Amino acid sequence: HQDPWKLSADKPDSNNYYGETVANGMIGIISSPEPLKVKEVVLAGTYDIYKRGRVSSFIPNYNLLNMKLAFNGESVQTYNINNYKQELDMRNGAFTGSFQFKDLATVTYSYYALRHLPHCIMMVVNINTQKDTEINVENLLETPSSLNNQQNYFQNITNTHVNIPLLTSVAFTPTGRSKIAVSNTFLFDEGKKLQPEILHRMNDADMHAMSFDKKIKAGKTYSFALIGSLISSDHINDPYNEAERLTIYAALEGKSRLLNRHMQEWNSLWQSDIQVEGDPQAQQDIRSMLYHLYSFTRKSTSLSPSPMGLSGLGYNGHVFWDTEIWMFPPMLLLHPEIAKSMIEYRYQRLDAARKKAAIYGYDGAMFPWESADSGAEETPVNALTGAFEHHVTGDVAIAAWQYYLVTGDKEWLKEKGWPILKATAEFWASRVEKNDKGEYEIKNVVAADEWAENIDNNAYTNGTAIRNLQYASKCATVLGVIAPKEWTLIADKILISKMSNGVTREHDSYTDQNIKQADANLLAYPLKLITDKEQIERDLKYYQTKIPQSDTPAMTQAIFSLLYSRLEDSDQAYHWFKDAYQPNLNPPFRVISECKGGTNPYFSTGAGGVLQAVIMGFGGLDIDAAGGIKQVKSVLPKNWKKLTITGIGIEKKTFVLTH
Amino acid sequence: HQDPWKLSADKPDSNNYYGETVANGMIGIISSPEPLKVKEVVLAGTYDIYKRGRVSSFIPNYNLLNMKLAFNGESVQTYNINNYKQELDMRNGAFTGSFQFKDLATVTYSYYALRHLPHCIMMVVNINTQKDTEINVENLLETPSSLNNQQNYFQNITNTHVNIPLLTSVAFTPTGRSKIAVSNTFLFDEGKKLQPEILHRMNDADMHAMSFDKKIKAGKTYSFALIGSLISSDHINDPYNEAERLTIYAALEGKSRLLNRHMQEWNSLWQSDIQVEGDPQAQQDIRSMLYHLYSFTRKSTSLSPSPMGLSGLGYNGHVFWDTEIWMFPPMLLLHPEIAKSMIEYRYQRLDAARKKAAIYGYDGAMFPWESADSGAEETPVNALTGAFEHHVTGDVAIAAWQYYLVTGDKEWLKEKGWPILKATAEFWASRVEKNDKGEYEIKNVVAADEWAENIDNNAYTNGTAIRNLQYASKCATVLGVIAPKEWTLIADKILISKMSNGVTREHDSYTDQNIKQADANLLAYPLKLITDKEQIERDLKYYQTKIPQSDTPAMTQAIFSLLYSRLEDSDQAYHWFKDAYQPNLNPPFRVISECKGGTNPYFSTGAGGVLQAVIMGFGGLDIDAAGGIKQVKSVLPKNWKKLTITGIGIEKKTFVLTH
Repeated sequence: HQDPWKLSADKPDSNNYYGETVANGMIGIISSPEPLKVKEVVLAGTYDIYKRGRVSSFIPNYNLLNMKLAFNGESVQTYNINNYKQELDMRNGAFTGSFQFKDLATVTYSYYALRHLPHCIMMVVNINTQKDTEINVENLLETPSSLNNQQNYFQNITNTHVNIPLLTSVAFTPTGRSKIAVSNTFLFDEGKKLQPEILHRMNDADMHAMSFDKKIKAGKTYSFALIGSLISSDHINDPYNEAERLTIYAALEGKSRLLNRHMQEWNSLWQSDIQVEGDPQAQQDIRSMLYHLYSFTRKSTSLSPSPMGLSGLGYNGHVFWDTEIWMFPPMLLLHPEIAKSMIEYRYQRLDAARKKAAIYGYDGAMFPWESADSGAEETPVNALTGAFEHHVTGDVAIAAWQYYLVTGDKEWLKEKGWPILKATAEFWASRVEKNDKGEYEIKNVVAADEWAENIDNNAYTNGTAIRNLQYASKCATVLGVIAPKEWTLIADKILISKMSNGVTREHDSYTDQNIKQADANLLAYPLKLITDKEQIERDLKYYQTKIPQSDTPAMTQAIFSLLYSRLEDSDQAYHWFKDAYQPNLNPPFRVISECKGGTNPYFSTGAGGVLQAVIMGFGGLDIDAAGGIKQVKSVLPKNWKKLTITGIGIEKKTFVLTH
Repeated sequence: HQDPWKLSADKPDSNNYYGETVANGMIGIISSPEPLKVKEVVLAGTYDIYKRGRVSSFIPNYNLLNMKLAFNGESVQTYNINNYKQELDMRNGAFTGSFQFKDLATVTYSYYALRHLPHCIMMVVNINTQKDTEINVENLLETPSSLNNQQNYFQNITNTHVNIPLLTSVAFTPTGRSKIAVSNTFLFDEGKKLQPEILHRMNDADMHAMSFDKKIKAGKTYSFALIGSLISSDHINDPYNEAERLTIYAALEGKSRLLNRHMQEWNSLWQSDIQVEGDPQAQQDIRSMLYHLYSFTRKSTSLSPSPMGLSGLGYNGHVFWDTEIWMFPPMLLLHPEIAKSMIEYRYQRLDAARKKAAIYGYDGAMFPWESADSGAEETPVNALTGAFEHHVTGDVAIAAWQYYLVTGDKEWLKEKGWPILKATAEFWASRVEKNDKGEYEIKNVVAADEWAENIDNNAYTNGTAIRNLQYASKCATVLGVIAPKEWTLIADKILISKMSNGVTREHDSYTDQNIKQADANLLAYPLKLITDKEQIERDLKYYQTKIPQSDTPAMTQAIFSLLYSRLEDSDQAYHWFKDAYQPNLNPPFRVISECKGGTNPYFSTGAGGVLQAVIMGFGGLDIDAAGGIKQVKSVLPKNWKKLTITGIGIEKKTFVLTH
């Protein structure tokens, strides 16, 4: 079960099963323990009011791959199959199930979120017979109860060469905000004259189905494919016609052409990779982390991942600083074009951040704690983070400047980076208060440690305000524009204090409290405002004791690891690397939950952090304040013989580390 | 667990649990294995397009009793309770849960579908603490995904004496057909000044809640009640205001007065009872059958039960001949006012039956195979029963005549029985075809044996046509109106055919096919067209093995039992009695599924059939063709020492049978 490219489960246990995701950055499909079913389908970019938090949310969508298979009229179930196995191939995001049905046939099915076609899915089914049998195949389009006002259609698209039967549904999100269309077809090898007749049934208010029978002689393989397109009014003006057009297109491209295009794009993604020798479990876990970030993002878009990517409705699908600080850095080093999409999401929401600033009495752009379609604040009103956790504005500024450092794209800096950096600097210039000693305070925030609410001079917050002001000033210099001199003046005098034990104080009310996650430690990495190794160690040793086992998210231990890696202490670095995710795992695919012993995977924020512990920590790779990637002192775990990191920076550099 | 009045379950197992129902004929509440939760709530008479069959359905409603209990901020869970038990008290339809929270406190909760207030529910909670403690109590109103366009309200109704806090939701069924309102309040003993402050939270799109804290002192019991009213636009023009009005009303009646009224109505129902000496399991099973029929019906209404009563969405809540032939006869003998409500359902739908007859090219009234709000046909179009299973019209006529035979109410016969009998007889007079030999045929039906589709001269159907025509003619005589003489001429010549072995032929294409359920055997009972004991026996011998073990509903073996009791064969009668329901049971409360090994309780139709086997079979009770209840020869099971049946007929007679 420790293949470096495949996650495997034998006889799925529905009582203890956390499904795995295949995704192309637009559609996520989460596995069911039941054969030929999917648990959940999520479409990126589609939000409406729905359940949790009374704010916009991802919407459970059509389980468009749901299939029923019968042999000689006998329905295939978990209870009458044997040797049932599930496997995720991380090389191409293929989810495959395989089983034996009695004395009749072996069934293999593989499904894909097609990497090149953001709105298209494909499942390929192979039936290998040991006896003469007849299969009945049904594909069901059940309207989930999240949607309303559904319509169920079926038609034949024909010419002299083809009969493409389309099973289509159209429905609406709860408030009618978004119209969803789904269109499915079956692909056969045998041709129009010999292919099975497709029947259509509409027996339920919320379900219709297309079906066929096929006689298969003993000793033969019969193959068919299901193609489906899933799109909304958030993506295209006319989703109904566009879904049918896309499925017709995909059918006439065919299975072979679609899988070739899919493989080419996944091959490109894996040109940036992490190879560990001497630790097969680490090798597989790190692949799973890269796989999830690659699956949950998409180059050449304005999409940004939620903390759970496309693994479900975690945090309503909203975008947090979890992108800028946690998932963005590893993607910027491995595939800058993914980082570009993540910052594009924020650039296209600059107007909404300017609006939020105005409503709360500030200047410039105030990015929301939680973001969705418009870029307006989406934090549930019962959570104080929405009105009061303000470091997110600096987090967006930091990512924008890092994007420029790593790419050196000055045209991007002029058109997108500077608009972000200038407006966010203007926010911080209006957000600080000067005190009687000429220092600048930031008062009444929620800290990065979110347990500390409506407090003053949060360390991490003050750090991001400093970097935002400094990077806006450096940006102005790169573009030959005059920055307000107040930005540098404010940045130099923003308060960061030590307690009487020589430890950086989290906020003005802090002494010895338990903390939710890393805050003061983030001034060392990623902000690098603290470079003194003795102050890093003091802050490490103190705060690493303050994180409780329970209800603490995976936004902490990965940083402890990276910093101990920077201080060249293997045992500590490796201890914190494991603690960062191993206690958060769910069976049978080792998906990551938000918290230790949690049951809400997949927390791609957590994977982002650990990838930084590996690349910036063990690999010693670092964004150089002067541009591009450099390498500082690092160590490897005792048990790792070699760490290889490929496709780094715009030079696509390979880094090899050994003891 | 064989108390003759109580069904009990220790430590509910959620992996193998079928909830029990409390109901008042208007609201049904189905139990959850989880403490202080309910699984499903169903409101009678509310139908809309929803899921199965693309036709009207009962709708899952607000789980209005859902509660969260915490001790000093620690929420009650599986892992922190012990001695957790559930009990259904069949004497008063009280569902009780009880558990110990750690070693700190004992909690009991009993809930009720108030028997006198059709739209009102109450849960009473008692907490006894061994140490000083603080409880937090939350009542949640979660809008189920079956409903839409919800609104979540909270207000205080006050005067100098009271503060009644109302938690209200209003929402719509899927097509907007019906507006639902629910309104809940807490009742306290301690009075306005000392009662806990009620907080309201609206944190989700589909859920709001009211909550309080209360300090309880060591060795003290703290009691509180939750009252809820649930009503729709199908029941009242303004359900929003009526729900709040009802809850205010119930709050100012108070727990005592409400439970006293509830008890009085339940005591009256149990004045008709069946007592078995020598077989505690039979005694409990038979009490459960009476309990479910009493819970799923209501005197002084026009309500009729679905095959699953108010236990859930079984058969979309539709009314079938399952009422007239299966649930109606035992209720007519025990509580004629329940039978009166069942036939009133049909009387008020006679217009809709005249419309169906006209649409299908017939005279008079053609009752639908499946009925709901309007009385129009509601059968899913994919089931040929809707268009072709015509015996339901005769079944309605038979119940209407039986109502008059048992009550002797000639004013009812004039106003309601005759309109039904005349219109249904006009239907059959138009439905038959005279052949060459002067016989009358009924061609192209679905049989009572529903596996036989589009066949001619079905035994049961033809028998119901004969009885309908005879009973309509008899009714005309009683009331002094002139009946068409064609009705008797047709009745005497409708074909009922024998095979070469002298066995009644199920239909013109019938030889030895397996059959879904009793059909030819129904000519012996209930129709009594076959009275010759040798004919009854040869029909039993031929058909009794024609019903497969699998996928055959509980509409057969109870009739076999009854006929063997009439033949004075105790071993066969008791064999078929047990076979009728014991192989259909679900744990932990021995609820009844439709089929053997089935998982869709509670099939009230099956209970109605078995009650006929007990009352008409073992008790020998019979509707005399001349009027009233008579007693014919019967046998008891070997192991039954005494059978006592109380409250029979309008004279409320007690029958005692011994060996």
